[PDB]
Amino acid sequence: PYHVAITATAARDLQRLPEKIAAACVEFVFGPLLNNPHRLGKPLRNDLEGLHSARRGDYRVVYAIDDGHHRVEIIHIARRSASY
Amino acid sequence: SDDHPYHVAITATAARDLQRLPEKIAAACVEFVFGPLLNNPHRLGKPLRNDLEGLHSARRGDYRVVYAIDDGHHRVEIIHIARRS
Amino acid sequence: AVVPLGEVRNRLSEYVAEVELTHERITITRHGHPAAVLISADDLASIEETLEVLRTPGASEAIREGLADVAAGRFVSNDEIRNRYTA
Amino acid sequence: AVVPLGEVRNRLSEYVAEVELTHERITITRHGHPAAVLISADDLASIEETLEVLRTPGASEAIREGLADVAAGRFVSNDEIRNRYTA
Ligand SMILES: [Cl-]
Repeated sequence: PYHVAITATAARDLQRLPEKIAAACVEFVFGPLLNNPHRLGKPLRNDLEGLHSARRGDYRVVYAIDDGHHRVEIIHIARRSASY
Repeated sequence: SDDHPYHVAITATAARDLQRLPEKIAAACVEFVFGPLLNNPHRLGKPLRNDLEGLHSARRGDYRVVYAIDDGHHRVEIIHIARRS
Repeated sequence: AVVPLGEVRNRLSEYVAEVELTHERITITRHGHPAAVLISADDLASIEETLEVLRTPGASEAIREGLADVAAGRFVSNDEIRNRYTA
Repeated sequence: AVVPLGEVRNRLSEYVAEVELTHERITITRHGHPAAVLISADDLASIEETLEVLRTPGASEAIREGLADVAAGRFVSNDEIRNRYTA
């Protein structure tokens, strides 16, 4: 399975989040996402081409897949429900 | 516009937008909004989705007009005018 | 609706007309799986136009502001706007 | 690609496969008039999820800051992240 690299941005995202969502998010990131990253998420479009987004619970995980080094870079973690 | 003719209603927000644009771009938008747009608000724009359902957007030149077609008030409500890029 | 390929195949003309006039999407299935979708051209272009709006730097925050103007009836004078621009 | 409805009907499986393999969109034209679009399910799902991201407040700038982190190799320890939110 894939190596995981967690950006400082994403770590701060976890810190900002309600503790329960964060713990659920982390579990997700270290388990299922790391085995099937091309499947669990969906490629992003327009300015976000090259990135994937996965969604579950009340969290959303944006990442890049570095095949050439077998690695998942966690870019941003977001609260699903949030909206203007 | 006939029988229950619609009229434009420009929010403070969109006037501030118009003021923030180069005078040239602002002029054409105003021409577009009161003529073409007021006459075919359903055809000259596309309805928006997700958080923006209820709204439309029409594209022209360097600008995008985000508006609501308020049939109960017979109004084309201009909500935001933004620059295209 | 969710319709297998060959059935879509047999009534393609009919499904296209229905998609056209209701904007219902038809998930065409192959091997019990979602492969392609018949969608209205208007439906797709409105998704895409929403994307263009949402990626505009200030757009979501201003739209929230203009909707609050609507709720307040905080509209400006049309004759003033027209005079100020359009020469 | 723009294709009349009868040709789509003939090789729809080939068109669905093509749409599935690349992410090309077939604009279907009935009687010389655009009607519907054949799009890949994953393609449609891809633009609807991008909508979800762009709608999330602050997501766009947070993503740029995270890309910048990758560019600098500014990553945190996985062992610490597990610690702080597991048992
Ligand atoms: Cl007021």
